[PDB]
Amino acid sequence: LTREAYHRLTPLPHPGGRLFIKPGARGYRDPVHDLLQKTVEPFGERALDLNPGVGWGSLPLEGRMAVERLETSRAAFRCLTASGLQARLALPWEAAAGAYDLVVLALPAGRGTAYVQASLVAAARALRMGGRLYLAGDKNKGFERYFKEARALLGYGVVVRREGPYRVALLEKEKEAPPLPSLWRAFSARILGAEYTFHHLPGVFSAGKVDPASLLLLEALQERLGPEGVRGRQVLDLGAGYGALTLPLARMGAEVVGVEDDLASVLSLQKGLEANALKAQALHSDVDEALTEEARFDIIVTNPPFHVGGAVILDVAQAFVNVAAARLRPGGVFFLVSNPFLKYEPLLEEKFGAFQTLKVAEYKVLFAEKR
Ligand SMILES: C[S@@+](CC[C@H](N)C(=O)[O-])C[C@H]1O[C@@H](n2cnc3c(N)ncnc32)[C@H](O)[C@@H]1O
Repeated sequence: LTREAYHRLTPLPHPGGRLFIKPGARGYRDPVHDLLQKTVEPFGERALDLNPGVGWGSLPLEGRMAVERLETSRAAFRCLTASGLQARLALPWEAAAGAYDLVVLALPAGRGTAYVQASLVAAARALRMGGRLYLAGDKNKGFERYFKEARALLGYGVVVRREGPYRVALLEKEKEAPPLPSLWRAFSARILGAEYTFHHLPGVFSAGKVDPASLLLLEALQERLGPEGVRGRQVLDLGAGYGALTLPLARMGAEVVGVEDDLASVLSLQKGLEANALKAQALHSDVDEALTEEARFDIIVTNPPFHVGGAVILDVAQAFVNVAAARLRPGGVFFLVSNPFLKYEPLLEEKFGAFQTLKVAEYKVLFAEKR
């Protein structure tokens, strides 16, 4: 896709209306959300959707109930807003307690057990006594385990729709919700001779340890540019996460801007910067959406997202490369790290004209220079 195509919001028809989608936004052609859309019915007056994506799953409630939506993805919030659907940039556990009659939760299984648990408890806390939860998921991705936990938190629960491995259950709050679990985790790492303490919320990439690919990128970067090669330079970190690249580059004296689509990750980066007495801009952004049109950089770095066991480069990851080429000044440089067999080489050749391979073992570090 072109940059404009990546960032474009496209409305698709459904009976009575339209819904905006875009590349990089969850909840489109997603069987879990599709099953919710076929199943959810109004109950009471106030509903809360804790993982809406583009908003298809809970859409049947719109215009029949008051619906609030809490969403961590900037890309998804762009879509919801374009669709005229009320939505807030918010973590699931930021939901008001005891304020809702109905909650809708497509299980965020891809973000892991702790994130799902925090979402389940947030759902339980959000409901008034006697309120109900629509819980949807995939038996291949923890549905039975998470449904069992929801039943323990809430009370009576029953499957109300099934299609292949996909499930929607309906549950009733019959008991008091517990307190939120502890959400913050910290760990310390020595990177290129300096000590860092990273801080993060549930669901982030590489919780609890610095990703070996990210370390490899930093090693290749310091080898290529020197320990002083980053000082005073403007750096863009595409997909900054909790700051595995951002913090060291800041410490090395770069002027760093991190862009990150996931709110939980943005807050994680902010806490790490503070705890380590480092300054950088930690932006909640769908790729470079938060940047001015004119912003350019001397160095761009990325450990892009990837589909686990996938063989195909993700739309977001392809956009990272396109944006990198467009956002570099003449003579600026790009570092990208990936799994060894992802086909980034032709993409770099197309957007930059040439590329180099700085490292290749467990991961490959690719390099390109803006002409
Ligand atoms: C492989 S992780 C790397 C995180 C961090 N830079 C590191 O090296 O540990 C890729 C990051 O890209 C982020 N991401 C996914 N889609 C994005 C998008 N549309 N815009 C910006 N960041 C995105 C993810 O949430 C994740 O934090």
